[PDB]
Order: sequence, then C-alpha cells, then structure tokens
Amino acid sequence: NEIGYDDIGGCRKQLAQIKEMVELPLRHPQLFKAIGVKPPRGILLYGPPGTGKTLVARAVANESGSFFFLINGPEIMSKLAGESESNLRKAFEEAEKNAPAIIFIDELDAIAPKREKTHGEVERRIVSQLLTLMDGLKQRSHVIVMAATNRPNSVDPALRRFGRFDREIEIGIPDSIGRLEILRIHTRNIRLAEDVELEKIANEAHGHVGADLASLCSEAALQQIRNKMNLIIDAEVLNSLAVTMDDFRWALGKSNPSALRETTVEVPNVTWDDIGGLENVKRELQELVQYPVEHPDKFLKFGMTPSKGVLFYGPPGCGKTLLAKAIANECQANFISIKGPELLTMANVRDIFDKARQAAPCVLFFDELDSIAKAAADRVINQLLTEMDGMSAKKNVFIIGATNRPDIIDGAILRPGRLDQLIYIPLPDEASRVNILKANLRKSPIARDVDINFLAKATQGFSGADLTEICQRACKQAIRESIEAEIRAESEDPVPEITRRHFEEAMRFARRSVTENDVRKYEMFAQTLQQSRGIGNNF
Amino acid sequence: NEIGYDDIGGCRKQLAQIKEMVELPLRHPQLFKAIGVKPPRGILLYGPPGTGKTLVARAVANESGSFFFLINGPEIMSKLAGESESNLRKAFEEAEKNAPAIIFIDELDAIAPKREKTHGEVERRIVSQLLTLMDGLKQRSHVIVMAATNRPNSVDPALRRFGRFDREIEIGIPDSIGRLEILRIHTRNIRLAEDVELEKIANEAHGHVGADLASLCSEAALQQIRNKMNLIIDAEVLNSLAVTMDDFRWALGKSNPSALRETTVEVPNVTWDDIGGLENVKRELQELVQYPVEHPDKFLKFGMTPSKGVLFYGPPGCGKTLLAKAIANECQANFISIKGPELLTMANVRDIFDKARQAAPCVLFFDELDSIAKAAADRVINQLLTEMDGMSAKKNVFIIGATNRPDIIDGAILRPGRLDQLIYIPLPDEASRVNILKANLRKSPIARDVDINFLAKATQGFSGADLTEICQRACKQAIRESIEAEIRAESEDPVPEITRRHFEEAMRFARRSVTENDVRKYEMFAQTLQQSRGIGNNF
Ligand SMILES: Nc1ncnc2c1ncn2[C@@H]1O[C@H](COP(=O)(O)OP(=O)(O)OP(O)(O)=S)[C@@H](O)[C@H]1O
Ligand SMILES: Nc1ncnc2c1ncn2[C@@H]1O[C@H](COP(=O)(O)OP(=O)(O)OP(O)(O)=S)[C@@H](O)[C@H]1O
Ligand SMILES: Nc1ncnc2c1ncn2[C@@H]1O[C@H](COP(=O)(O)OP(=O)(O)OP(O)(O)=S)[C@@H](O)[C@H]1O
Ligand SMILES: Nc1ncnc2c1ncn2[C@@H]1O[C@H](COP(=O)(O)OP(=O)(O)OP(O)(O)=S)[C@@H](O)[C@H]1O
Ligand SMILES: [Mg+2]
Ligand SMILES: [Mg+2]
Ligand SMILES: [Mg+2]
Ligand SMILES: [Mg+2]
Repeated sequence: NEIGYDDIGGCRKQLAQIKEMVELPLRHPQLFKAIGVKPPRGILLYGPPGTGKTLVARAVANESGSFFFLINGPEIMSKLAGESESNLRKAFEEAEKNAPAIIFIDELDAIAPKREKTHGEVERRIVSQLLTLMDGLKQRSHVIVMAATNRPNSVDPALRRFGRFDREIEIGIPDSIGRLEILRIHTRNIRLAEDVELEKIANEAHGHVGADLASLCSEAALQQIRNKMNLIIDAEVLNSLAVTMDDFRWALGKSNPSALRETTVEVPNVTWDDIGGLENVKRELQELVQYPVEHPDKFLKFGMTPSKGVLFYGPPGCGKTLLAKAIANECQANFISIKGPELLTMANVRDIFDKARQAAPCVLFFDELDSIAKAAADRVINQLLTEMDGMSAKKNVFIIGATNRPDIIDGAILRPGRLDQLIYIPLPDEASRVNILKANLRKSPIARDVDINFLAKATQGFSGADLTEICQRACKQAIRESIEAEIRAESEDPVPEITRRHFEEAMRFARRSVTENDVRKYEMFAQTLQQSRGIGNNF
Repeated sequence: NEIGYDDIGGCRKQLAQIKEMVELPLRHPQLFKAIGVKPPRGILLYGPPGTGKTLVARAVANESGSFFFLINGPEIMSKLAGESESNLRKAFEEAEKNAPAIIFIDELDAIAPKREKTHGEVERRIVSQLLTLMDGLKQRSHVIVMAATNRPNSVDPALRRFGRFDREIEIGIPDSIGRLEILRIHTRNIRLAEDVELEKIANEAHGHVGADLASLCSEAALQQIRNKMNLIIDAEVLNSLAVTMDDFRWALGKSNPSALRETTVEVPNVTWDDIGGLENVKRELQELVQYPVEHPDKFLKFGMTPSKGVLFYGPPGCGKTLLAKAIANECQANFISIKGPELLTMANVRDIFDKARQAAPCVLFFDELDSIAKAAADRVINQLLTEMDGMSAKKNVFIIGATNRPDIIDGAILRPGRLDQLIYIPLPDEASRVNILKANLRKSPIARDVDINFLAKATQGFSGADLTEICQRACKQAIRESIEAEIRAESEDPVPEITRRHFEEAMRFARRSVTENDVRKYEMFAQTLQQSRGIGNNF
C-alpha cells in the first residue's frame, strides 16, 4: 500500500529530474566533487490542484532512503503563535541532525504568503522564520528542502531566490499518454470487463488531472454497482461485477474536471493529412519552424538568425487554426493556443510567454486576433508587443498569429522582430477542395456513388469550413433516414453509408461564406499588409 | 415528530445519492470490496437558502443508523478561539471513536471562509484546523464528513479538493412536482377544505423553496383563522376551521419568495401546440437537439460530431423564445434562460455554463442578444465566446441564441463550433397565422361566429405578438361588455364568449409591428449573416 514511483504516472520527466537532485548525489557523491557542482538544496514543485505533487512527496519519502520530515502548511498554521514557530525550527534542526535529509513543506503558500499582502503580524513572522532557516542551511549539511504549492505566484518572492527554492519543477496537467498511465495505475485493483479500452477513455478525458482520473475510476465502479443493485447479495452478482466501457463513458460524461480552463501545452493531434490542400504553406512553415530546430548548425554557418514570428491572414474558414496545430505536430513541438477573446477576458499575458519558454520547442499561437482589433484591447496588444520583443530568436519559441481582418490589424505587430512573416491563406481552389472533402470524410463511411470531384467543382468559392458544413449536413440526412428506417422496421443496415442523394440535399441550400467582393478585398491586403506600417491612408 | 426521508420533498435524486454514499456501503461492504472502489468521505450539500439541506442532515441523522455528530458553524464561532478549536477536535475524535460515523458541519461557510479574504487570525486558524482534521481521516476509518452551505463560492477552495469535500450535491429550487410534494408534506396536519387543489398552488408558486411553501401554508391557515374571527370560542367555529383555496391564493399573492431572482433550471411547460406554424424549424430543431441525445450511436457510426450551437434571428415577436422552450420541453431537457439585460446587469457567466453542465441534457438559451449589441458588453460577449469554446460538443449542452438585430450581431458568435447553425424565423404566412390564432385562443371561450381564417386574412404581415395583442384586446372588449351587463342587471351570462364583434373592435386599431421595409432587411440578412464574419462592408 506504501506509495512509490510506480504509483505516479504522467510525470516521467519530472520524476527523473527529481531523482537526479535527491538520489544521485548520495549514490555517487564523487561525481559532483570530481566536476565541482553546487547540487541544488531547494526544490519547489508547482502545478494545478490534483496533479500528484503530494504523491511525489510520498514517493520520495518511501524511496529516497534519506531521512524525510514532512511539514504541512495548514498543520503549522493551525497551531498557536509560539507552537508554529517551534515546529518549523524543530523541523530543520532534526533534519540537520540526521543528514542526509529531505524537508518537504506541503502547501507552502499557506505558510509563506506575500508579506506585503499579509495582514496578521504572526503570519509575517512565520515567513521571516522560514527565510532565516532556509538561509541557515550550510553547504556541508546535506539537507534538501522540497516544497509543493498550487499557487506559486502566491508565495513570498524572497523564497524563490538563489540559495532558497531556486529549482522549480512543474507537476502539470497530464497529456493523453500520461492520462492512460494514471488510469492503468488506478484500475489495477478494479475488475474491468474485456471491452474496457482505457486508451479511448484517456484520449477523451480532456482537462482531467490524476485526481480527476482517480474519481473517474471510482465513479465508474459505483455505476457498475448501481446497475446490479437496481436489478436486484448473491455471490453470482458479486462475481459478475466488472466495470464496463459504458460505465467509464457514463462516468466521463458526468465528470466535471477541474483543469478544463487551464492552458494546455501538449502536442496537438492535427496532422497535415487533416489539411492537405495548402501544399506551399506546408513547405514554408517547415522552413520557418522545423529547420531552426532540426538544422541549427546551417543557420550558424550562413550567419543569419531565423525570424520566429508568423502571421496567417485570409478569409474565414481556410485552415489558419489547423496550420498552426499541424506544424507543431510535425515538429513534435508543444502548442499553446490563446484565442483573442481569452486575452480580453484576462500580468497574465506574461505567464503565457513564460509557459512557452518552459516548453523548449513551442508554437505559441494567438488565434482570432481580429477580436482584439474589433475591440483592455490597447493593454492587451501593447503587452503582446513587449513580450514578443522580450522573446529572443535564439530560443525555439515560435509565435504565430491568425486574423480574418487584415484591414484593422495594428502595424506594430508586423514590425521586424515580430510577426513579420506574412502568409496569406486564400480560398481553396478546385484541386484543394477535393483534398478538403477527402480529409473531412476519412472517418465517415461514404458510398461508392459519391464523386468528390463533382462536389469540388460545385462548391466554387467555398471555404474549408463550408465544405465541412456540407459533410455535416450530408451526415444529418443519413442519420435522419436511418432513424426513419428504424421506425418502419419496428412498426412493421437500411442505410449503411452516406450516398450521393444525401449530398444533393446538403448542397441544395449551401452558399459560400466569403463573397467575391470580399475575396477582392482580401487579395488587396495580400499586397498591402507589408506596407500598412507607416502613414498609409491616415493622412 | 422526528424528521425522516418522508419529510423531504422535491429532492429525490439527491436523497438517492446520499443513501448510496452513506447507507449502502454499510449494508453491503462486500459489494464495494469486490469491485475495489473505496466509498467517498466528503459530501457538500449546497443550494439557495431554505431548500432543505439542514432537513436532509436531520433525516440522515435519524435514519442512517450510524453515529451522527452535528457541528453548527455559528455555534463554533460563538465560542472563544481555544473553545472552538477544542470543539472541532473533539467532534472529529468522537466520530473516529464511534465509527461508522457522520460529521455534519452546518453552515460551513461560517467556519471556513476564504483565507485570503479573511481578516482575523483566529478564523484562519480554525480553517487550517478543519483542513488538518479532514486530511487526518484515514481510509480505514469509516467517517463520512458532510457539510452544508448556501454560499459554496465563499468556502475556502482548499476544502473542495480531492480527499476533502470532493463530492457536491445541489439541494436546489424545487420544480412544480417538488413544490406539490413539499405542500403535501406541510399540509398533513392542516385541515383543508374539499376545494383545495394543491396542484394549482404548486404550479403557481414560482420561486418558492420549501421554507417559502411552509410559510405559505402557515399564512393560509392564519388567513382562515383571521376570516373566521373577523365575523366573531364556540366549538362550531373551531370545527369549521378548514383552509380554503381562497386562503391559499391570498397567501400566495402576499408571499414574497426569496428565490425569485435565482436562475431556473427546470423543464419548460411550452409545447409545440403553443407554437403551431413553424413546422420546418420544428423538424430542424428536432434533428439538432433530440437526435444527438436519442441516437448517439448513429452519430458515432457516421463519424461526424454534431454542432451544439444554434442562432435564431428574424423579425421581432415571431416565436424565438417559444421555439427554445418547446424544443427543451420535447426532449425533456433542462432549460436555462439568460437574457441580455441580465448579462449586462452582472465570474457569473462561468456560473451559468457550470449550471448548464450539471443539467446533463440542457438547452442553454441566450435571449435578447440584441441588448448586448446595442450596448460591459465587450466583457460579456468575450466571456460568452470563451465559455462556448470550453463547452465540448460531446456533452449534451445545447446553446441557443436569439436576436432581433442580425445587423449588429458580432461575427465571432457565428464561428464554427460556436452558434454556427443559423435558423431564420420569418413573419408567419396565412396558414401560420391561423395556427397562431388557434393556439392563442385554446384557453379562451370563443363564439361560433368567430372565423379564424378571416382574422388571418385580415392580419397580413402581423407577427405572433400582434395576433396575441388582438386576442387580448378582444378579451378586454368581452370583459368590458360583461361588466356593463352586470352593472345593468344590478341597477335594474349575458356575454359568455368572445364574439366576432369583439374581434372587429380589436382589429380596428391593430397595425403590424414589422414594416415591409424591415421585412426586406430581414430577408436580406437571411442571406448575409453566414457571410458577416470577414472584412465585409468595413473596407
Ligand atoms: N500523476 C498522478 N499519478 C497517479 N495518481 C495521481 C496522480 N496525480 C494525482 N493522483 C491521484 O490523485 C490524488 C491527488 O492527491 P494529491 O497528490 O495530494 O494532489 P496534489 O498534487 O497534492 O494537489 P494539491 O495541490 O495538494 S490539491 C493522489 O492521492 C492520487 O491518488
Ligand atoms: N484546409 C482545410 N482542410 C480541412 N478542413 C478545413 C480546412 N480549412 C478549414 N477546414 C475546416 O474548417 C474548420 C475551421 O478551420 P480553421 O482551421 O479554424 O480555419 P480558420 O482560419 O480558423 O477559420 P475560422 O474563422 O476559425 S472558421 C476546421 O476545423 C475544419 O473542419
Ligand atoms: N425540500 C423540503 N421538503 C420539505 N420541507 C422542506 C424542504 N425544504 C425546506 N423545508 C421546510 O423548511 C424548513 C427550512 O429548511 P432548512 O433545511 O432548515 O433550511 P436550509 O435548507 O438549511 O437553508 P439554510 O441555508 O440553512 S437558511 C425546514 O425545517 C422544513 O420545515
Ligand atoms: N409562432 C407563435 N405561435 C404562438 N404564439 C406566438 C408565436 N410567435 C409569437 N407568439 C406570441 O408572442 C409572444 C412573444 O413571442 P416570443 O416567443 O418572445 O418571440 P420573440 O422572437 O422573442 O419576439 P419578442 O421580441 O421576444 S416579442 C409569445 O409569448 C406568444 O404569446
Ligand atoms: Mg497536496
Ligand atoms: Mg480557427
Ligand atoms: Mg440550514
Ligand atoms: Mg422572446
């Protein structure tokens, strides 16, 4: 029952990073003496609630082999004024007496809030004592101080300094692969039916931290019990209890994960095959994003630093969002998406650029920039420009912007050193429209009588989103006939695929979302955005 | 006199959940052992004041069969600091000593306010002690901690974490059926006249929580006593005391319920019969809302996910609110209505979307969107967009918007994934007008000389609101004639039905509300909203 590294999933990188700082010095002390390293003695784990950073603490407690002392934030603050000071002092004194040792301070924000913003005098005295104790740890003393907080910005800045907590590890939101690892860990003692495919549950559990995935496994078991209890304890029933995929899907539907609104920094699942049409832009994006990462030596050879800012602009529904996700996928680079409405609803723009820096190859995408232009907006745009200037081209963070309104985009964002690579995403041509329909219909069963070539030549001027709407309306016709066919059978297989007749009905009321007059305006700005940075038509 | 489950009405599902989480593990521990799920240990009951959560606590205390300890937040906070700390500690200690046990903390917000926003130090110490005690409950110990608050957002977020009050049950505003149940519960010991129909009172008591209904019964009985005494104790008078429907209606008229301004999440009472002539829109809304819920298998089969966003637009007074209510009714889905003025009058949009998520099949309606456009407005619209983008299409929450001003609707709301299903609600045609008049006159007696076809022919270009106005004017004419006839009879039924002369009088000054020029503009915007998302007529 004792927790170990095997009970933690989704943070393989972080655990190895912790081991290198807690276990490796003790196993091989001569490595650090040989090279002259100052091994870290302050480690701060941070991340949203439920990510498993108290679990990591329990793992290090039971695996490090060094004396472990656990300080709980609320426990210290629940004591009287004098007794909270003594417990902190006794914590460090015992650690130095039993070196090597690890002091773990869970819920550091409870002990060490910002002194400027702290009201009580006793609380501020505890923060001061912790700083004194942290500074009182001699280099000889083999004492590593670990801390965990889900509010890192609420901690006193003095503690996040050299010599004090100076190494920060993010136990963040797990990705799809990590979610599967957690589910496997939490289903080891739960009977599962043969139809349970935890891979699908992991892929569908967006926004779920390990704490949420633990609840999901628990709830699915209860739903299994509910089904049996409702029908009905006989031993046959007890031996027939096995969580089925239906229970997991029921649990996933009712689940309300706590990390839905957190920014995601995972590699997207969109590939080139999801776009297809924009061949030239694919090649251009590879050179702008892929080459600096894969072939950094060649750029050093030719002596010119790559520009790491791009701007997609064009008519709505032409794949600007898909392109940003596909390129990050090809490079296997993290992807942060910040839609324009999110920016306006929000020192938080600085955090986004901080997250992008932590993700070493990262594509930082600012979608729907037209919202800022159509609009706080001045503060948001100026903050973006300052952060872009603070992002060096030598760091593998690529900034991409997308706008459906190149007519109202501030020229400061196009300045060299900023989104100066201007890529125009036009309406698809007939050949492109064929590929878009093929891409959209991959998952759908289509009858042999459907000619995508005919659809492409009928959807002249149709944006990529419009073509998706035709497919959606084609499927709805198939579902309608499927339901009607089922009623006839019950009241007295029938439609297995999406036939041509469905597409005929789908295209009856279809109209292009971008008018030819609008296309003329977009083609005008394909020639004048580069020149929309001086006086222009303002005088 | 002891309170039990029979004394609680309206919250049947919540009581079932509480039984499953409290009683069922003890009856069949082997049932949980077999499937490897550990029952929960923290339950938070939340809801507006008076909904019966203290009543639920009393019921569980008298029915669970496990040691029950009650902690009243005001009682703890009325004691000195050490006394309050000792009382909490003793509560938890006694609960652990007499397991299985339930600790109920009534008014948890009084004990555990947000520490950042708490001024005193003793309060913070109490909150920290509560957290420590919650974390000190071992898995082996069979202690379930329950808490009740009418201000869940005022509770310390740390207490709503995993391993803490991690399961929340909403004891919310009862619906008509629940109101009838509560009224029946509270009329068990009150003598009722044979003419008392509690169903009508329950239907008419909008915004009444159980406490308001208890007060309503008490006030009706007081009104009966008052009426009897005003005439006048003789035993005949005492035995003639029976609450009549007049007393209940008087009490209901004088009652001022506390939950009037709370958002309602009930299934609406509007059916298709209240609309009539919008058959194509009815079928479309069925396909959009009902099919995903009833036939998810077909959507998964054809491989394309359904869009969960709709936008009604068209001339004013044509039935956009009625359509949303009726579609919510047909699917038996919960309905939340938020009007534009409400949004502008308000971190609360997130609350609306959370409520929508809790109601599993829910139609979230944003009516009178023209108010935002005519206007805080930017913040509201950006929050709406962000929340729409956070609502996955795999969850059965459907978002509908209605606007009488398609000319000033922000294009971001029409983006694919957002309210991209644009449905146009035109002025009714002659047959639609006939159906509207038939629907509006169902409850009203009408003379056989009234020809609805003639009215429909005369009301060319009239909206549904105008036809309802015509009906209201006819009824006013009938009431006036009835009053005049009554006066004549008293000073010396004559008007049993609404004759065609009344309709002739009503139609005399009736004019259409949507001009033909406005009809032309609406018909044009029926072609250009899909295209109002790029440059458009801005350059
Ligand atoms: N990465 C993970 N791998 C496996 N189980 C996990 C993981 N993260 C969370 N869990 C489970 O969910 C529980 C969450 O508890 P904690 O680890 O204390 O969460 P946390 O990281 O401490 O977040 P806070 O800030 O303390 S609320 C754990 O006890 C595990 O049972
Ligand atoms: N080239 C394309 N290939 C395949 N699908 C496409 C393409 N362009 C657009 N789509 C579809 O249209 C949807 C929206 O496209 P996006 O990638 O968001 O382009 P966009 O520039 O963001 O336009 P909007 O304003 O967001 S609709 C995608 O999710 C696809 O379903
Ligand atoms: N669902 C219900 N069924 C029956 N009676 C109810 C119900 N809800 C309230 N009542 C009655 O109204 C009284 C007040 O309800 P309480 O449960 O005491 O208040 P509450 O739900 O705790 O709200 P707060 O937040 O404590 S003011 C109860 O004692 C009952 O007499
Ligand atoms: N198709 C209809 N069938 C029956 N009654 C209708 C119809 N359209 C409108 N009405 C009547 O008019 C009232 C107002 O209609 P709504 O449902 O509010 O339509 P609307 O789109 O909201 O227009 P407004 O601006 O709110 S009046 C309803 O309560 C009905 O009494
Ligand atoms: Mg923790
Ligand atoms: Mg997009
Ligand atoms: Mg109460
Ligand atoms: Mg309305």
